[PDB]
Amino acid sequence: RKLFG
Amino acid sequence: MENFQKVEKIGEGTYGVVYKARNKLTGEVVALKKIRLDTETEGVPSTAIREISLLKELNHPNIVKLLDVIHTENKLYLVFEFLHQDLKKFMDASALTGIPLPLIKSYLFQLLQGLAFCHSHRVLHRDLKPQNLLINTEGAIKLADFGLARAFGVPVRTYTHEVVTLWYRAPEILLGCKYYSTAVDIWSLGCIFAEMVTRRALFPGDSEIDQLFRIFRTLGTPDEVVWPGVTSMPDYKPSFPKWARQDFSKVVPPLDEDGRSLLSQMLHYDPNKRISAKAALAHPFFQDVTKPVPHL
Amino acid sequence: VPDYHEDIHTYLREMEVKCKPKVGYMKKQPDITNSMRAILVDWLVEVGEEYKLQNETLHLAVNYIDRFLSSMSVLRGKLQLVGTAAMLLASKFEEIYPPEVAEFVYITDDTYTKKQVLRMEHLVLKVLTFDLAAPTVNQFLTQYFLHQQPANCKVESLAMFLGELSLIDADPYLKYLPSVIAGAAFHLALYTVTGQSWPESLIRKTGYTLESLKPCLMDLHQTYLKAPQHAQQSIREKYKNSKYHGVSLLNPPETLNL
Repeated sequence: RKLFG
Repeated sequence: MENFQKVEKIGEGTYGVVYKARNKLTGEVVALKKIRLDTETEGVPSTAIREISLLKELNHPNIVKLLDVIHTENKLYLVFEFLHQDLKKFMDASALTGIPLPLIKSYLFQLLQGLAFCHSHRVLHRDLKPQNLLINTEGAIKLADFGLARAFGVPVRTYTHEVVTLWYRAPEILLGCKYYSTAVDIWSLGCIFAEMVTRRALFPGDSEIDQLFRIFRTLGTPDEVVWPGVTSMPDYKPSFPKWARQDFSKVVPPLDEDGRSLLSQMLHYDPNKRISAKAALAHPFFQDVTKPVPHL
Repeated sequence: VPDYHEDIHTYLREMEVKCKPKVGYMKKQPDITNSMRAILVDWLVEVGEEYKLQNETLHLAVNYIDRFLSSMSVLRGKLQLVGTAAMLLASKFEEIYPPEVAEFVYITDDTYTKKQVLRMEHLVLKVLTFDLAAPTVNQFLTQYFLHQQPANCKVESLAMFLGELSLIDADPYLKYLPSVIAGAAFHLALYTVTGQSWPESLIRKTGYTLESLKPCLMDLHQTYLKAPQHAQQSIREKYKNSKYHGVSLLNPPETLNL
């Protein structure tokens, strides 16, 4: 999971 | 690092080669642990992480002093106060003469003040052994190498598979106990006390099970009187041979009655009854403690 | 045992002050917010559940993130890289075997390189000055649990749950020490399960009166009421396990009777 951008 | 001139390698121990060096500017001799930064695939070893954060908080005459950490892109260097040798080699070199009883007493007394200081700061050392104890020419002894050391502000969970050496490992851990306690450190100390006294390792065993069995041969096989609960421990087996407690006067002849007392309390099987570092320092064996220097 | 319980507790009290983060740090962060920090912590709670990490590891990681963010300004694009290296470092300190660096890359969906994550590990230690043995709520609760009069592992679980919930919300919870957060959580969890209250044992050990706890209790009561509603759910979904006696299913008391 990549958060933000 | 500029200011340091490597003189010679003086040893190893848990990650990093340890060199003697001098500060070119102040002239102090130090010991550099040079950690190989891998640089690239695990980063900073956990040994160094713990050794540094724990040692930075412990300041005491009987715990080796961490002077400075030198932290660059490609290398970590730890600067320690210098000490002339380890106990292991002193014990080999003093083999056949024997380490003088009174030096033994000062040493055990000193180590217990160090241990005492660690435990009351929620640190376990976990890997006490003669190679990890350091002596200088003025008769001091200091605990070294906190690479396996843990903080026990929460109970410290037991290593699957462990890592360590046998020999100085406590029987509760051998029998598959879930946690460490302070008591493991004490048991290690009591093996080192014996080893100083008799000139050979108290329990020099070749596997986990043989370690147990050399301990059982010397202190007797436990049960629920000596150690409430052993029989429900994961690695306990009703097929264990029943041996008897040998007299401590044959296990460690040269020791007087006070010494055999304190040793018996450091090697009590049940960890809850095993004497703590703080209590042992009140023991009658240390009444006539002095501070002799070694012949090095 | 207890030859050291008093010394350690006193010393944990000394160390918690020295490992305090700056409370007003988020307002000096240009690019990032309490709400983005709540995404990051929730996410760590998941990551911890995925790789079966201990709860201490989680709290320590959160302490690292806060102290680091107290001195260092960080773009949103880089917060998670801060988070991931915190979690690596915490695991290295606290776990018997840490997941490999690769696994820390993997859990971000390969957005940062191994080399980035390792370079951020280095930089986290430098700003923290290798001071990683921070006292947590988890540490304090564990000592407190020693003073439970009969022990009760629903209380134990439910307090853990409350303490993890305090990790998520910077405002208000940064204003409180971990030892006070844990006083609140313990009393709250105690109260909720049996209706008893923060016991005299701990009043004299900690020197905290129920009423000194009152403000923190009020904040934590609200979070406990509001939890079902919160944008962030990982800790609630963690604490439905039979492992934790599904205490997070239980029913918050609507009043505190102070």
